[PDB]
Amino acid sequence: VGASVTSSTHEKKSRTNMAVKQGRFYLRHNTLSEDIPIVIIFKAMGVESDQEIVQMIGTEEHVMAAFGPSLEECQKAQIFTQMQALKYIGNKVRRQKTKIEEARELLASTILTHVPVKEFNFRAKCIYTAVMVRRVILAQGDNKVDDRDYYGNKRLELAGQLLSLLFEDLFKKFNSEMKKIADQVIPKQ
Amino acid sequence: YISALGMMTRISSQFEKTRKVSGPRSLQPSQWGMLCPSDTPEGEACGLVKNLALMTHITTDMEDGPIVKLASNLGVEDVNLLCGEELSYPNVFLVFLNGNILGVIRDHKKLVNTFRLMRRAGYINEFVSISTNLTDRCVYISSDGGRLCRPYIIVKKQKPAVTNKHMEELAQGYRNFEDFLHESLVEYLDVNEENDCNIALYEHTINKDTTHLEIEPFTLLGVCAGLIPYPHHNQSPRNTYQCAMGKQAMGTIGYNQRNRIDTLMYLLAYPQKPMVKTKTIELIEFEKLPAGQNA
Amino acid sequence: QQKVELEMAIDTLNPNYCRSKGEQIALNVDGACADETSTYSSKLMDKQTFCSSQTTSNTSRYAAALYRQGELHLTPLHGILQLRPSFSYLDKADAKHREREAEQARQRRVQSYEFLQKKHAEEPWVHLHYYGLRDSRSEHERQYLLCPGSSGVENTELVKSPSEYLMMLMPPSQEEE
Amino acid sequence: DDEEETYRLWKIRKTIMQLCHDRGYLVTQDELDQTLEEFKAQSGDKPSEGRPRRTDLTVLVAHNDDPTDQMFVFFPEEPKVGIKTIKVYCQRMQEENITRALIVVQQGMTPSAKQSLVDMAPKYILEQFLQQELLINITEHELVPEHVVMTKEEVTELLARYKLRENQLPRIQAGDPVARYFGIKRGQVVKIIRPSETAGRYITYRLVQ
Amino acid sequence: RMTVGKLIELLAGKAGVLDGRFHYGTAFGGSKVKDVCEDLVRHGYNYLGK
Amino acid sequence: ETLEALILKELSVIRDHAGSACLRELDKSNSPLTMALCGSKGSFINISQMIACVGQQAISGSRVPDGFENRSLPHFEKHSKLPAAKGFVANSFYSGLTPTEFFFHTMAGREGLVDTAVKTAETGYMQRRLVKSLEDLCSQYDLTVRSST
Amino acid sequence: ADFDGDEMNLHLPQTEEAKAEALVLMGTKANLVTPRNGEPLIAAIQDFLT
Amino acid sequence: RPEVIQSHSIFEQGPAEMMKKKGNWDKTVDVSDMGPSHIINIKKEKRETDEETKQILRMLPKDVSVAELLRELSLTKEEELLFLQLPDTLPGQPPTQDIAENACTLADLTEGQVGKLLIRKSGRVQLLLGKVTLDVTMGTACSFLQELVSVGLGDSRTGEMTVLGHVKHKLVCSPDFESLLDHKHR
Amino acid sequence: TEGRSRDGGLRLGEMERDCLIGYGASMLLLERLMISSDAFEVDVCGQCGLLGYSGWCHYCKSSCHVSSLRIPYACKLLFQELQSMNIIPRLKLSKYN
Amino acid sequence: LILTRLLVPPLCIRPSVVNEDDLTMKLTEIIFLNDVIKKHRISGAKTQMIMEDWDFLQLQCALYINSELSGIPLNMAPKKWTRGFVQRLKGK
Amino acid sequence: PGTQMTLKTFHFAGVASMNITLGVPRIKEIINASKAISTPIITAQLDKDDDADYARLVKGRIEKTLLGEISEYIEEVFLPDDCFILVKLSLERIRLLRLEVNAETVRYSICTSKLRVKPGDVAVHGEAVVCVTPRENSKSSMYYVLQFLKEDLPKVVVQGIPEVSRAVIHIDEQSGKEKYKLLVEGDNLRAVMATHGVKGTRTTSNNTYEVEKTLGIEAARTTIINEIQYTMVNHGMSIDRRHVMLLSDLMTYKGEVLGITRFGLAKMKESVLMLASFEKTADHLFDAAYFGQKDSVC
Amino acid sequence: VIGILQMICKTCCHIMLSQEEKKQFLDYLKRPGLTYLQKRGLKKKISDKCRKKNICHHCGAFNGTVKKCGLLKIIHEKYKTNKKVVDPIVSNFLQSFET
Amino acid sequence: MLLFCPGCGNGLIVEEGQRCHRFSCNTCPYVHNITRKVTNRKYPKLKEVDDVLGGAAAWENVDSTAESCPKCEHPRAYFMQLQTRSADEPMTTFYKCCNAQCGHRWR
Ligand SMILES: [Mg+2]
Ligand SMILES: [Zn+2]
Ligand SMILES: [Zn+2]
Ligand SMILES: [Zn+2]
Repeated sequence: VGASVTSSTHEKKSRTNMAVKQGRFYLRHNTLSEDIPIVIIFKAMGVESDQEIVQMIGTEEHVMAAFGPSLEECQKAQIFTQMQALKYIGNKVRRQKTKIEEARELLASTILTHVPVKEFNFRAKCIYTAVMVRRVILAQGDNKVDDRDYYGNKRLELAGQLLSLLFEDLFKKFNSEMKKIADQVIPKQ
Repeated sequence: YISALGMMTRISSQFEKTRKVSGPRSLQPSQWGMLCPSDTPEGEACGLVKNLALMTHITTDMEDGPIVKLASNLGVEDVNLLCGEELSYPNVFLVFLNGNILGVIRDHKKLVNTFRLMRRAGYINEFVSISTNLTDRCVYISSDGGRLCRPYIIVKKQKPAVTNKHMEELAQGYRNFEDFLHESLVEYLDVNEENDCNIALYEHTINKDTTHLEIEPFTLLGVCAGLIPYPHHNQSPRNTYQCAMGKQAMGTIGYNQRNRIDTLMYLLAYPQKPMVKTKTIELIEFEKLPAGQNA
Repeated sequence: QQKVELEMAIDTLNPNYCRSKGEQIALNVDGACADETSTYSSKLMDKQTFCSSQTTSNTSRYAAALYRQGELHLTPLHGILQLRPSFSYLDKADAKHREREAEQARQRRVQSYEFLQKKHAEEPWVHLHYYGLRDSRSEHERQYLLCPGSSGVENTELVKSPSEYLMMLMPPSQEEE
Repeated sequence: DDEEETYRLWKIRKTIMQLCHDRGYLVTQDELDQTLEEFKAQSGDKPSEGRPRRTDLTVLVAHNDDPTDQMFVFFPEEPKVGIKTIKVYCQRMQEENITRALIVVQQGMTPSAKQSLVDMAPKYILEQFLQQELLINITEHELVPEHVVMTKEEVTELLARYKLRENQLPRIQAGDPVARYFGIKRGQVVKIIRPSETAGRYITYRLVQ
Repeated sequence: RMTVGKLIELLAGKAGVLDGRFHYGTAFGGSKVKDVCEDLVRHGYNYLGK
Repeated sequence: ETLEALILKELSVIRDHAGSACLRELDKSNSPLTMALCGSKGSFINISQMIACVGQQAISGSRVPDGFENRSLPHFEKHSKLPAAKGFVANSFYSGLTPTEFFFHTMAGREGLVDTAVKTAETGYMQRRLVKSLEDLCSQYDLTVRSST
Repeated sequence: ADFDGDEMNLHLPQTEEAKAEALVLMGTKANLVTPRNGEPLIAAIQDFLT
Repeated sequence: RPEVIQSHSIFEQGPAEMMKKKGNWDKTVDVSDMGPSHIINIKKEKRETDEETKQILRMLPKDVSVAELLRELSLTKEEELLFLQLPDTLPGQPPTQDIAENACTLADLTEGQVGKLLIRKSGRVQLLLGKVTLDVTMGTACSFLQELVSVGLGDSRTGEMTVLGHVKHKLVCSPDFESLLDHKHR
Repeated sequence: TEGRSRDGGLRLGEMERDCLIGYGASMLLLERLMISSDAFEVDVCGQCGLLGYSGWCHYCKSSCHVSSLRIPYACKLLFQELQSMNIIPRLKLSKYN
Repeated sequence: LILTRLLVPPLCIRPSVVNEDDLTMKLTEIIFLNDVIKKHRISGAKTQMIMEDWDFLQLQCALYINSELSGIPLNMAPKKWTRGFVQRLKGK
Repeated sequence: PGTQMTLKTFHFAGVASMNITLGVPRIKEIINASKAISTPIITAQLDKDDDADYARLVKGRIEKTLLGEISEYIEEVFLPDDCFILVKLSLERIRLLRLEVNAETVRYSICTSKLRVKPGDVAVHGEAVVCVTPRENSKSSMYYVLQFLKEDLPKVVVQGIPEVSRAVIHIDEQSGKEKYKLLVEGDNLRAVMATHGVKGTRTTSNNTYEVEKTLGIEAARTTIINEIQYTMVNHGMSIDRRHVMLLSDLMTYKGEVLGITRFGLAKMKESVLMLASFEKTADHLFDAAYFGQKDSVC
Repeated sequence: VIGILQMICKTCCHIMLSQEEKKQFLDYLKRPGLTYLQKRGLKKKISDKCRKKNICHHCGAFNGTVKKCGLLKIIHEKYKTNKKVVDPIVSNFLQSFET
Repeated sequence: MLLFCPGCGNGLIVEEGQRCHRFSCNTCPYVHNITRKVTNRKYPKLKEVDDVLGGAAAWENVDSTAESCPKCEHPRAYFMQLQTRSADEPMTTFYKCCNAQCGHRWR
């Protein structure tokens, strides 16, 4: 089983994914070198105590028993503080203060983009990720796997919808070409 | 005429014939009332090209302000104030808005009913939908556009809201359809919202729990499928074959057909109108431009 | 930008305090013999710290209510804060270990974190005295919740009829067409 | 317990000796209908039976053509046979001056000895099996037809009849379980008699490769 | 193929032509065969079109 | 599944008995009956469906699965197992279907169209591979069959 | 084939050898039984059975 | 590693299991209460479920506003603190604040009596407030520690801080929308 | 050519080939697939094993070791392409007996 | 087995208008790159870009046979599909 | 006929169970001769069928069981000096279940790939209770490695031979003689046939590859013919036996079961041009050039 | 290319084999009716039986492993350090980078 | 089942460094030496034991009573039951008959 959301807005279309490959939960994203244990992400997010993380996930015996093995690997590593996890993420970044601030801005403005954060208060993203984790873990109890065909999840485009993007693209390119010409002419010619 | 008209109501698909999965080709119950069960192409494209029903609407983006303004008053608690433990209780429901978390609420029934009543009165736009999911204890509110709708007649305590006096008034011209909308006599329903309703089909099937009623069941079938007489007496594939072959019958194209110069055009000398006709034939004025003859 | 830093004493004589572990931690975090500016006075940790996080910018709609027999006394809140224990001493230990080991473009500094850190650092610190709940000072201060006055008074405000209230809390969608 | 181990011992003795008889070596008929109670009579109970010796047999010889040719059957006890053990059997073998031998392992035998079991000597060859396989004689199985190995004269007459070169015949893998059962080597042809659904019969031949 | 709808169409059209009526074959509705039989029989034809 | 099996057995019994009762009254010189008896077109199942009662509409060898949450359409109560709420059709093609029966019937029917559309690939590819593999074998004058070599 | 608008191709061999092979091996009269199991395929059809 | 084992399936004794397990776990050494081995029973570890912080011992229930206040006044009559939430704007208007239609909030109201709280038959509650009524309902249950504190900035250099008490419950006030619609038809 | 806008010509698909194999008619499919599609005549040098032109092999400059052959054009095109990719299909050929 | 010359296919297997066939385009770009590297090495410029030109010729000659190769780095990855020899031998 | 295939329903032996692959996918599975197939089936006979003796305990001994419900409860036994793991067993429930498990047999079962725990670490305190002593491993392990050693009740790795699950009804109608059978959903013919108390000489598997590997090539071809005929007659269609005989003989005349795929046809054949004419063209031609192979035209 | 490059010695340029193995393989190639599938099989066999030797018996010069290092780029591991005693051949190569 | 340190809120571990074992944190010096019992576990996991007794294993389990078939009733199938998954879930039973050429086996 796994979970994913295609967070897309007016600015860009992106995606994320979660895996349960071995028994512990990992977060996967194409921009990062490889997947990371979710507890590292939680500690990087701004919550430290393991009690609070388990509280966010749940308190029922089976849900926590299954979430159990997702934190001993974090315990094995020396990640107990926020900047430890930030350092670890900055170590695991891929490119097409880098060690800390780059990781912070990446995690703030690219992970689950549709969830807003303005003053670096990360509680909302914490809650959203926690509920997603609970969703995926409880999905194993009963095989009611979501069916993509259900017509509540379909949306229809139209002529005036499509044409708007095309006009926006053309207008932006027009302005850019004019900008280039204006820059080229005045200082030299 | 039908070949031209039916194209304006055709839906494509983004799967674009990539491979076989035995998935989105099949007919689902979720298409009730929105897409034509019969008018689908025969052959390799079967199921992947679809046509709209007769009584259907598409929504568009909304204000998004008053919804949150009202939600903050119905008693939804901010998520930042409380810790994550509360989500595990069996009596608290998440509230979303276009998938974005908005708060947590106790006793969701009051919230849902008040929201629906407020929308009916006229303080929330008629295309905003609110629905409940008991399995996950969530409440979804959607306001973006692109999702289908259908109007239904509201039912309360086993009597339809509309009455013969309203129909007499409409016939005389005292009122119009939007008057029915404003007086809380009919309302639109989305696919997600009608998951929570009990849509009585005919008046004589109304019972304690029914909450809406069908204006006209014959509008399930689309434009091209409304030419068949007695579609419900035929085995199903024959209706699809007729839907496919009605777009090719020779006939008349329009009154200006004698002035067009087009690559290829077929006409019939002495067309005749049908002797047994549907009501969709009268809606689209097919009898003025017939294609065929009585034998 | 209301925030607090609260310092909490920790018992050391009690057996559940692992003295060896505490000495190791103090050595890892504090100078071996410097002691001029030390997080702890002794060779073991004597205190632990808490930090606050603000919850919501606007708190006008929240109020603190004091119950009493036959009457309720309300008071607006000046803020709400969330307190957690702080693990910064591990960071301090790591920093000590590391120090033992060894025509400008358009501005975008507004969105940077260290900008906000600097802006917060602009504000000078304030130190507070403390009194516990056991102190009678608490009961003395408790008197201020009970506002005096006649039990039965017709308030001058609250003249709006329900129609006006509904208009007020549901403003028209469009101010002008 | 202490009967099921002896039950397995009795069954594998029956099957191995059926194999010996089919190969043509010397065997006595009275021993063929040996009963399980007869096995208990000739050998004690499990606590009184020592696996590595209590089933050893070498009396069988190729009496059909050369009574002087004798065969060895050995029964290791350890789950995986080691190099030192096979060395012990090989040195006892050299003491007795025979050419070929047979081994039955309980579970397996080590990769080093796996490699060693193919290059001990051109003059010597050793046969390896597992208890699980020998627990039933496949030649009695329903699906398996009758295989018959045939002499050089018969194969010469065969490929003189149909006018073949010997390498055009259909092939049977050298590692096939039935090939192992009959122990035939490369270059031999086996007649097969496939039973028709009717009283008739079909005859085909396969070449070992 | 079981297209009984064609049989009903033929009968209804025969009934309608003889007295100027246009009949309806609307989905889940339309003219019923029971009345069409009497429409046929009033004009001197067999009540089932044979 | 015990309940499902019992329901299916009883619905099949209903359709079979209705068909038999229909055929017993049917007179000779009946055209469907003549066509069915000589086998030139049709069969008794089509006759019984046209006259007496169409059957349980089954999808993939089972009753119609729910498309909404715990029900098939909003016109039926939640957690209903009644015969009609899972595709059973009590109406023959003579008397006509109701809207829900019409929808379930079309839902069951489209499966055949999709299956026929899909079938064009697998069997053709399998026959391609098989005929490529088996092409060379021939019967010789020795009564043998030999490969190309 | 079913005469619902179907189409069929036709070839004319251009040799005596091809003619003879087609006539003797592909003749319709020589192919009255299918080779899968030896059952007839060319026999009467609907409306010749009635 | 043994291979020949005689299986057993005849019935055995239960109390035999109990006695053997007793012998394997009832030889307690709890008397080892040395100075370094002492524990404060208050300082025990905690269950994650704050309501069930009873993992090792020494050897929330459904509620409604009317019943909660009834308990608060009949069984006990000591002072208590409550944390309640109010609608965005109160039914009043600014007290000559010179005015946009700025929201009327408790922070901008004068002291004195402001309204009445009503309990009616069948157990539902309203806050009669001027000419309107606000329904009252229970909020989400609370289990973590909350403390009510008053921060006195006595001087620009320093002040003082005194604890008042701990909160236990929440209340939510919401306008009665359908009542407003019924009064003022639309 | 392929269409009906241009004058056409129907196709002997990959399945009609197998049908004709099944009948066992060996000259008929030869006539269908070579004689009346692209029967082309080339000349091949047996000394070097690859084809020349006009009875002269430029690879050897000898006209005394060249013979004519009848071959479908598509096969000749295949040989040209293959030799272009540095896959050389050298030929051996003998008398027709 | 390592190539230093290429046979240019005859005209007849690449008609006048594909104007001209894409194999002709590939051949012309190869010879253009050859002339570039020759004259530039004779000029006596920097080594690394010489080796870069050699790599670019490597890649183009490789593409001339197969137009499907995928490991191409982004900054010179082809923008439009083209037919090599195998693309016109292989496939339906 | 494969194109004539209609994929009819109610092929589940008349009981709507054992959803074994049937139809064109079944023919594909048989023809490709893939080493691993879906829903393998094995059958066996014992001596007799119905009521009193010797039959169904064989099913009990062979088919699926976990460590599972034999323990009515599992709970900690911590104590000051040290801690260790306890296993309770329900021997009366086992008696009704009548499997030969006992404290000693399960004690033997432990230490099989269970991190080299010594027999001293695991002890039989009573005939119904068994206990295990945890130990530090030092490979990123500590005394609290208890969380890791929680590897006993439903799923890590187990005693016995895995891969034999279960089977359910498939009834008959002929009462002239009375005849029943055993169905095994597993992938091990050798173990099932070699085991005691079952008539080994009449155990057949529908996995052709397993049969070939265990009983030889002749049984393999016989099973291929039988499976083809079974599927063909089950769907309700006819084909002469000689065709399937020829197909099975072609598949198994090289000494191994060579499926009809690109690999199998490559192994069966040698002509370069034909191979390039079917599949994998460019690689075939380049390799042929590399070897300098000369090809005839036959 | 990389295949045949994985067999040749980079100093003497011959094959890595022993004389009797050469004799055995030549006799293996000698048998009549050599088949194409036999050729592929013995290709794999020769690859396996030749890749093992780190030195060949005519010169004894050590040759390392040949591995693809990039897209149409092939590298050899002769001058490669090892966890064991430092190879004499690579020691001089390492020392030669002073300038 | 899990515990958290009240001092700092983290998962604790068990270790021995003195005369008695103790429940200890690792970021704060909190120690709680254990001296009594606890009576709950994580429900461990070991896989499906199917063929450990396959065929006719130790005959000590010979039993007398058995059921009978509703159709045929020859003398050979004594009874059996087994278990489904784990500690606290039900135990299934199947009744199976076998002579040859069928597929009978009931649940
Ligand atoms: Mg047709
Ligand atoms: Zn030449
Ligand atoms: Zn050398
Ligand atoms: Zn801690």
